[PDB]
Amino acid sequence: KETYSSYIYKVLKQTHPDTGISQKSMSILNSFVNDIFERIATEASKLAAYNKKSSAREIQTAVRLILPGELAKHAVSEGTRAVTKYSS
Amino acid sequence: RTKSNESRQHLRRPLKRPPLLEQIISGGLRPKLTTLEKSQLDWASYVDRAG
Amino acid sequence: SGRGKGGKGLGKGGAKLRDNIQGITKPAIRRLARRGGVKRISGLIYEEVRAVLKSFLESVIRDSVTYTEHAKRKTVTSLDVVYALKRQGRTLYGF
Repeated sequence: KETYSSYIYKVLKQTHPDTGISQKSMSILNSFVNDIFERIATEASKLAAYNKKSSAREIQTAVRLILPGELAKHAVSEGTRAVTKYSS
Repeated sequence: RTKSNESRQHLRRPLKRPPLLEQIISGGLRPKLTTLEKSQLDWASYVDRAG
Repeated sequence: SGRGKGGKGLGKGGAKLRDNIQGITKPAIRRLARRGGVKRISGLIYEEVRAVLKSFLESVIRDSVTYTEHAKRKTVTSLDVVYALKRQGRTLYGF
């Protein structure tokens, strides 16, 4: 078993260095992250079945209609900045 | 191996354990009475004697 | 000893409500109503709320039991309820 508590903990720590967490909230965040991941991933799968064929454009477009546009543009922009950082 | 046999015991057996007196009364309260069966004995005797 | 009769033979060994009724109560429904923000209520609500439980709880119960049977698990776990909640359109977080 590999939990995801460490990553959310360090994200909270880099956005709030003196705010604690509760155990129920840990499961809340874990389930939120998991089900959002699954939802967007099956959306990407159906978008791959969308095109008459067997990348990152599919996931960008999938996040582009699943969640409200205001946060969607920030999501795609920061994802692109992340892949540019990871490119080299 | 060529000893003088074993003549020291004289068949010692002091109690340990009495056959029935130990079970019925040693000491009081019918050891491990669990009164249900003591009541069984009492009720059976009473009903037999009273007919 | 042999002659006569008496009780000294121990025994051979023989053998020697599951209907259940619905719960809930009027004060509980009143507290739930006060949570929902109602100033005054009539005297016919409680029967209808009980009907809502009798129409909502049992359906998800059947779906949950058929799911855990489909999982070949001869027990019910809290995680099984989450599948039913997801397919019912009302998902719950935390379990």
